[PDB]
Amino acid sequence: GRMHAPGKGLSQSALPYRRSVPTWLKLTSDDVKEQIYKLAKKGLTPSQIGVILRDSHGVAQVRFVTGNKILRILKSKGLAPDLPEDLYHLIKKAVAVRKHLERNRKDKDAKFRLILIESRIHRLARYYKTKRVLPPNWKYESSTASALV
Amino acid sequence: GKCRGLRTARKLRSHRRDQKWHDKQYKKAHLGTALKANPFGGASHAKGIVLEKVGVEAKQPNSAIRKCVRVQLIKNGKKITAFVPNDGCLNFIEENDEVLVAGFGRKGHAVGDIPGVRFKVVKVANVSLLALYKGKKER
Amino acid sequence: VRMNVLADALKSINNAEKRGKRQVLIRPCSKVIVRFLTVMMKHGYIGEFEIIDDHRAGKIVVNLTGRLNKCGVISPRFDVQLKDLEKWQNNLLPSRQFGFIVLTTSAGIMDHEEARRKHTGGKILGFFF
RNA sequence: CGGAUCCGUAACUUCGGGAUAAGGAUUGGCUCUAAGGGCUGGCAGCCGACUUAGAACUGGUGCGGACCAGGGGAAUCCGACUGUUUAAUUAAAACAAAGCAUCGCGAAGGCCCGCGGCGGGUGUUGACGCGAUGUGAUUUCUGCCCAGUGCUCUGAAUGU
RNA sequence: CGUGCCUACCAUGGUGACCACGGGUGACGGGGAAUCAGGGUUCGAUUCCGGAGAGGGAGCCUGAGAAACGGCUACCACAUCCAAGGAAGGCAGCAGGCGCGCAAAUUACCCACUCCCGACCCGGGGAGGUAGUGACGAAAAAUAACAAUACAGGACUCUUUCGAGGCCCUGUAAUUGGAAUGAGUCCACUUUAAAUCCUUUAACGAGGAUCCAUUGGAGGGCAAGUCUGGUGCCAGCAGCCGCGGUAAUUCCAGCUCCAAUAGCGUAUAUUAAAGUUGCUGCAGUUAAAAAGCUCGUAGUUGGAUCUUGGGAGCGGCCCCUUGCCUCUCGCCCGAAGCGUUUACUUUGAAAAAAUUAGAGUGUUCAAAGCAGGCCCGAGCCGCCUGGAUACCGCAGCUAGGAAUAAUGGAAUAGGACCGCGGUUCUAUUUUGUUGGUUUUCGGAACUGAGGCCAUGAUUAAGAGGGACGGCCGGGGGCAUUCGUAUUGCGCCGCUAGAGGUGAAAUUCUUGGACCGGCGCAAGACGGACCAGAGCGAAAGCAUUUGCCAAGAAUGUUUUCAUUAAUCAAGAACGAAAGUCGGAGGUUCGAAGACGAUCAGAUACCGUCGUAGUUCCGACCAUAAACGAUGCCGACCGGCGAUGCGGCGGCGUUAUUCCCAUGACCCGCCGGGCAGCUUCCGGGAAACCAAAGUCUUUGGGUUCCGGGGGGAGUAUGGUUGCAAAGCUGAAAC
RNA sequence: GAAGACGGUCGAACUUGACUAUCUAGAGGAAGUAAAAGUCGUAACAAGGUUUCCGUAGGUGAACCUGCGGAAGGAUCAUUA
RNA sequence: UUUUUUUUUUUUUUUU
Ligand SMILES: [Mg+2]
Ligand SMILES: [Mg+2]
Ligand SMILES: [Mg+2]
Ligand SMILES: [Mg+2]
Ligand SMILES: [Mg+2]
Ligand SMILES: [Mg+2]
Ligand SMILES: [Mg+2]
Ligand SMILES: [Mg+2]
Ligand SMILES: [Mg+2]
Ligand SMILES: [Mg+2]
Ligand SMILES: [Mg+2]
Ligand SMILES: [Mg+2]
Ligand SMILES: [Mg+2]
Ligand SMILES: [Mg+2]
Ligand SMILES: [Mg+2]
Ligand SMILES: [Mg+2]
Ligand SMILES: [Mg+2]
Ligand SMILES: [Mg+2]
Ligand SMILES: [Mg+2]
Ligand SMILES: [Mg+2]
Ligand SMILES: [Mg+2]
Ligand SMILES: [Mg+2]
Ligand SMILES: [Mg+2]
Ligand SMILES: [Mg+2]
Ligand SMILES: [Mg+2]
Ligand SMILES: [Mg+2]
Ligand SMILES: [Mg+2]
Ligand SMILES: [Mg+2]
Ligand SMILES: [Mg+2]
Ligand SMILES: [Mg+2]
Ligand SMILES: [Mg+2]
Ligand SMILES: [Mg+2]
Ligand SMILES: [Mg+2]
Ligand SMILES: [Mg+2]
Ligand SMILES: [Mg+2]
Ligand SMILES: [Mg+2]
Ligand SMILES: [Mg+2]
Ligand SMILES: [Mg+2]
Ligand SMILES: [Mg+2]
Ligand SMILES: [Mg+2]
Ligand SMILES: [Mg+2]
Ligand SMILES: [Mg+2]
Ligand SMILES: [Mg+2]
Ligand SMILES: [Mg+2]
Repeated sequence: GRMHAPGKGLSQSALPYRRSVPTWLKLTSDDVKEQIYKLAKKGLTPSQIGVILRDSHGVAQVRFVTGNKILRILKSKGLAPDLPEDLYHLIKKAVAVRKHLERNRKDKDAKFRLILIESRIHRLARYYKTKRVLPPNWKYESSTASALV
Repeated sequence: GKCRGLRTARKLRSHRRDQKWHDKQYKKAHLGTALKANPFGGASHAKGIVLEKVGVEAKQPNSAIRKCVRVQLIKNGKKITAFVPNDGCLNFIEENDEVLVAGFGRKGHAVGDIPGVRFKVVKVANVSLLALYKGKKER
Repeated sequence: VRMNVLADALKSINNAEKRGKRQVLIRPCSKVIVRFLTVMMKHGYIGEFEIIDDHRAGKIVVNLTGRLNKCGVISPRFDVQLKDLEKWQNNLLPSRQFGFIVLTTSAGIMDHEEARRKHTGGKILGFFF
């Protein structure tokens, strides 16, 4: 069951039971980490980088081939986003919906969806302030949104 | 759809304490207007003085004229029509007598055949109508 | 959403017993559920069972005898001090000949009959008969 | 009553007021105390403003000491208010007034002046304008009559 | 004495939706009482603990101890005696009186018991104890029986018995005894301070005028009258149903019965019955009840996962995980580090009696009480034994148990443990003794350098969030375009009717209506395609086209790693109508006008026509806002569909000629709107795959209803320009 | 070492004012209940003779009528090429 | 197309 929808469908992914990479792809941890640094310098989302290594380089779930999660691989040499992606995409769409209400200041549906999006933002912000990845006095009104697009 | 967690005793007590008021017996037991609105002051009996002798109608499936006494109360000061029970006893009641009165079956309601009289005469001049009825003493 | 998965297991057991089917699937797994079915098995009300070991959370498949009238969970997991069992006895067990209560003692998931001898008491998981 | 300080301020309401509402206390002289600053030196030394708060003493209860200077409340009618008027009897409830309506007119026009000319005025203007009236803030309302009396539109429609 | 207890200075704090602050109480608080499955609910004025006050309220001396009141001072309110000059008063101590009421005892006797005070064996005590009143309540308990003889109203063992009755029940206003024994009448003991009462004993004391049981009731509930006489919807009875109007099973009387019994009726508060206040343990489609929908904090609930099989020994201990350390202190223990930390249990103390449970005990029984019981012919100048135990919510203390449920640690290493360097600081022993100088050393700290750890991050919820990418949809907004039709106007031809009805009339009509033909203008509206189809949180959304952001589902070996669900307060949308500005005004049309119909129409019918219907701005927040079904999650039958993705299928068909998406056909998966069937199971039923998984009752959570009316009314508060909305009672 | 006095503090009371609570008089108005027996109609239950009902406005002796948008608790679970 | 109203209470129950 989704949150802000009656739609309770199932569109998921399912990892297999089998652990680390089967036979082919003679590609050790060092080469994988060098690939992921060269991609993160080009600055893609880790969600995107998983898809790139899945489709091009034939890399499975990277937890198996490296032993370590990809954002931990990212942070341990410090190519960090410094604003995490799961908040970043919500702020990125909230900026656009604010702008859309401004040039169409009658769109009640977009107004309601803006309220839902800001609610999701406050939920994830309380989560990140609990798990201490963010400064505790972090706020979000308008200007932080317009800056950190 | 109740609430059943271990830490919900406050919600249960507050909701039950709110929903207890809608019962009629509880609200007239512990709301002040039932006590300070009726006569008798919440007591069993009261004394009074005969003001006049009143005959009143009965209901429609059973038609008669019931015999009652209007009473100034000693205690409160409210006027009351009170029903006088038996065959005689209207002759046994005279004008301006000390009369002890009580209720009938429940104080919020009258008897079925009687429209608006809620009260029953027990004694007149400290002598019961029972004794006045089956040959006992006198007025 | 998903809370007190013992109830989710035992309502599936109850529906399968009322329908009359042979074996049930239960998608969560707890040590609570495993020791609960261990007590039920050792007292003989169910048959042999088997735990499909998913890497995430397994699935229990239980062969059914057909004796189970009713199994269930008391919801908030009440504490029970000893010399307060007899309330729950008269309130839950259908008779004084059968029926069982699953206490949670400090020395394991025990039974109503083992608990009065071991002299422990503790929290109620559920009941079955 | 009246200044000031310190308290406290209702009903009603367009929520801005009412309101210095109503009602109290204090106020002198003389001794102090505390606070409120500037300029200099590698936190310290020199130099100054007139204000506020508090304390004691004390005068024959006396203290805005003269001068200066709001009686107040409860209600009703009318007018929204400020404004203006019968100089030499009226100051208003009258007058205007914003607001609300109504009507004429697209410039060879409206409404006017002029003895006269396409002479003036509105017009160095153009319907969110000009011209002519009615009513008079807001709030809520604007009923019923085209018979009379006006006004207007129509057709050589057909009598005069 | 400690303290904002008070002064001065300084800081600006403290509490609250986990109910602060403020009102009410016909509220003194507990130990307790009533009420019986269990859980509770209602009282606790009152004999024990503690607090407060002596008419209100203020002050104070003495004294170890008081804001004392049977001590004092003044005021206020009462009130006594006054020679009018002044005095004394404080019963909510004991009796007693007035008033008040529905509501309550004798101006008694005694310090003999209990204890208390003083100088003290002796005084004093309305504290107390005894008597009198006492149907508050309780215990035990005759009220005339009892066995008889006889008559049988006749049942029974059974014999043709028309009865043997070695049994019987009962009426005997029948007799006879025991003349049983008691209540009263009184001697004498005892009892007691003095009596009284009880027990004991003497003398009286019963044959239906006895020495006399009433209270209610007799239609159903509800045991017991279709007995009799009066009474005539009158009287009256009846807690409700109901009876009574000429035959009353119900009124009034009599007779016979019924129930409890020295206690029955009544009124009222209150408990169970009431699973009609529901935590165990209620309802919410239709009876009362799911808010219009959604977000949202406080509250409440929150997936899984981290210590195991064994061994020894019979018939509880150690480990292969099972308490770590330090051996400083007196191989091991004593001792000590000694806890991440509670919730939960089992201990153990701890506490106050009386009450309740309950042990013992013949108070003649019992309610009670805590006593008593033996031998001894007085002689034993005596013995034995008890005055138990339990229960004592919650909170606090103590030690075992680690499952359940939260919390702890190491991720920018500022880890864990062992052993060094170097800096820097001091403590007491010993150099016979005092002191000084320098150490070893003991402890803290600081600093640097390493080696060492299997060196450190549970996996990815048919939980969730987000990225992704191919489509999807009357989803939303802005702009654009199109289409008839309506209405009006302009002309053109023809011609007397045209509208409009149940039938007509109001109205337009030779000043040419309606009708046809062309054209223009304005505004509203998007038919047919349109369905038990889609989408939206709902209210809602239908001409083409573009732009703008947004979303579901599906696919995913993508990412994050518990971020989750429901939510008081708070918040965004929210049809029609309505209100305030601005623009225009096709059709319809409240109000209003007429014409007809009817007894009357102000109603339905028709003609005209106002506001509104349209758009742009703001407000109002309501509806049969309906599936009359809160939300999330799981399980429990089938079948054919249909919409949208995804997958499989040398079936068919369109390109040009592979190739793909196109169009059908076949089938599968996901979730959506639905439907047929059924004994899934339910419910009062209609009916429902949820309204099921419910007396076998407990997945989480919000809002709610408690007979109908009064009534969503009054009255307060609050929002609104107004209409009104929100909250919301009682008398009766 | 008495009477008395300045000043301080405690504070009895009395007056005045405010706030709050409880009743409580009131011309008249408007409502409900009794209540069955009166006058005027006949809105509702059957297509109640105009289907009913819900909101929101306007009017009318009276119940009521109409406007606009909904529902079926409707009198339709269906209308084909 | 019509088409409205019409006192008030009188009504109790079995054995096999
Ligand atoms: Mg939600
Ligand atoms: Mg009654
Ligand atoms: Mg004034
Ligand atoms: Mg002036
Ligand atoms: Mg006036
Ligand atoms: Mg003026
Ligand atoms: Mg002038
Ligand atoms: Mg003048
Ligand atoms: Mg001109
Ligand atoms: Mg005006
Ligand atoms: Mg006019
Ligand atoms: Mg004319
Ligand atoms: Mg101070
Ligand atoms: Mg009191
Ligand atoms: Mg009980
Ligand atoms: Mg109990
Ligand atoms: Mg006491
Ligand atoms: Mg005292
Ligand atoms: Mg005393
Ligand atoms: Mg006294
Ligand atoms: Mg009687
Ligand atoms: Mg009788
Ligand atoms: Mg009977
Ligand atoms: Mg009675
Ligand atoms: Mg119920
Ligand atoms: Mg209904
Ligand atoms: Mg209902
Ligand atoms: Mg929360
Ligand atoms: Mg868990
Ligand atoms: Mg034409
Ligand atoms: Mg609208
Ligand atoms: Mg209006
Ligand atoms: Mg206006
Ligand atoms: Mg205007
Ligand atoms: Mg019209
Ligand atoms: Mg509503
Ligand atoms: Mg809900
Ligand atoms: Mg709802
Ligand atoms: Mg398909
Ligand atoms: Mg395609
Ligand atoms: Mg009708
Ligand atoms: Mg009708
Ligand atoms: Mg209606
Ligand atoms: Mg009539």
